[PDB]
Amino acid sequence: NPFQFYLTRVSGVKPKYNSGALHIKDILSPLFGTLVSSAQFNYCFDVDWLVKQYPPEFRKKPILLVHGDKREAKAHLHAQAKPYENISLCQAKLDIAFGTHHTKMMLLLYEEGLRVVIHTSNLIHADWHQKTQGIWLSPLYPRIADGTHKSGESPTHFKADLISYLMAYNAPSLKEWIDVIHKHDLSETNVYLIGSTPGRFQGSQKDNWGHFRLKKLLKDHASSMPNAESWPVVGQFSSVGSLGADESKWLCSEFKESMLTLGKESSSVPLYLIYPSVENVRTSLEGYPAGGSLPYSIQTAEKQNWLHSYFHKWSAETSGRSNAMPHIKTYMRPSPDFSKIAWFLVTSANLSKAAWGALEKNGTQLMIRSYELGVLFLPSAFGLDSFKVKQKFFAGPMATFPVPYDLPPELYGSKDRPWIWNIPYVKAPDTHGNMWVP
Ligand SMILES: O=C(O)CCC(=O)Nc1ccc(C(=O)O)c(C(=O)O)c1
Repeated sequence: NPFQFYLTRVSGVKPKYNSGALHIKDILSPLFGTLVSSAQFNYCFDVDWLVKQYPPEFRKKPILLVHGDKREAKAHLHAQAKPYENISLCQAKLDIAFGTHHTKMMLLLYEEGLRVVIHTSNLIHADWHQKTQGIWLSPLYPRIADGTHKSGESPTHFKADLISYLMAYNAPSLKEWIDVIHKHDLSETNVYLIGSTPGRFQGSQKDNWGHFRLKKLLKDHASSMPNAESWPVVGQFSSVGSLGADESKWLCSEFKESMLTLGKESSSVPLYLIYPSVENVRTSLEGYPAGGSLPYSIQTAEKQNWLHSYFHKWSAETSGRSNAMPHIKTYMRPSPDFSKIAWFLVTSANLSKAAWGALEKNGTQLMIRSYELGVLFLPSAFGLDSFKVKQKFFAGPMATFPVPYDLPPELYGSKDRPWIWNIPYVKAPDTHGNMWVP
């Protein structure tokens, strides 16, 4: 397959549903390269656990943890890492209120080259145990010979775009990794980088990040088709922000407008949002504790009950993962019969203005609060007009894209409710025999 899109291993499904999945130990294994140094970008870390996932022979190689923690949380992370003299830390600046360092990425420097891993899992045991998570694995990028002058750039501009993303941190530890990336050949990369960084972006910089970055890529590298108005938009996420008092405030006015862009020319497009119901969580492998990683608060939800009519259940029979609650985030553009897709995005970005950006200053400025990162699969980058949807995620022409959940998505039933993590559920027990009392 050309796509190199994987799911994490799930404990408790039959082996056929983990053949072709990846655990963090597989990613860090010497089979993937001889590790010299690594950078772990993430939100939450269990440092003792993390070091144990590296092969024993690699556990004292330098590790950089890139995080967004402040004050006591920052102190707690430093205390976690202090026993390991080989671990350095980089605090990503979050100068806009209510922002988060959400990006999940590994930079893996080998004797043999460099690998980039963009994924959706926190570096804690529970995120790799029984959840649905996504991974994109870059090729092994060879080093450019010293004295040779070449760009090492791909047709998707991934090298420059990744360096640009790292430059936004303004961090000395990441300038070192920028210099590493400069020295490597990333020309084989067939995905486009879509990042979010904190800031207020106008003019030439508006298209660099967030949903304007997506819009720019879809304008430049996808083509509209007849009946494009009938191709739905699907969004799938583990958290929802405050989107406003009705759909016209942000969801259907600027977010959906960017998502439905195709081609360069100048809406009743259906919008499907996939988010676990209470019943999805209750009957999941983890039970109600899976809801600890679905942090939709009642304070937010009661302000936007209009949103929940867009919500569809989590269902993933295609990958054996209906009971493995999603922490992956994906966005895609299927055909009206869900047999093809015009593009697919896997990302850290949830359904929030903080992640995707919101227009300010009379539409002239895009304000983003958080760091996010994902990769976009466009048919044009693979010599194709569209992707056929793979019928079984783990089954056997490799030019079909492995969508990890079922299509068409299924609307909530009248008795279903979105999972809301900070109210109790005491009507029916979960798969471990327990109720949920926050
Ligand atoms: O901020 C909001 O809009 C509501 C609270 C929230 O969403 N918190 C949160 C924090 C970290 C992660 C992560 O895993 O990095 C995630 C996630 O991705 O589920 C969610």
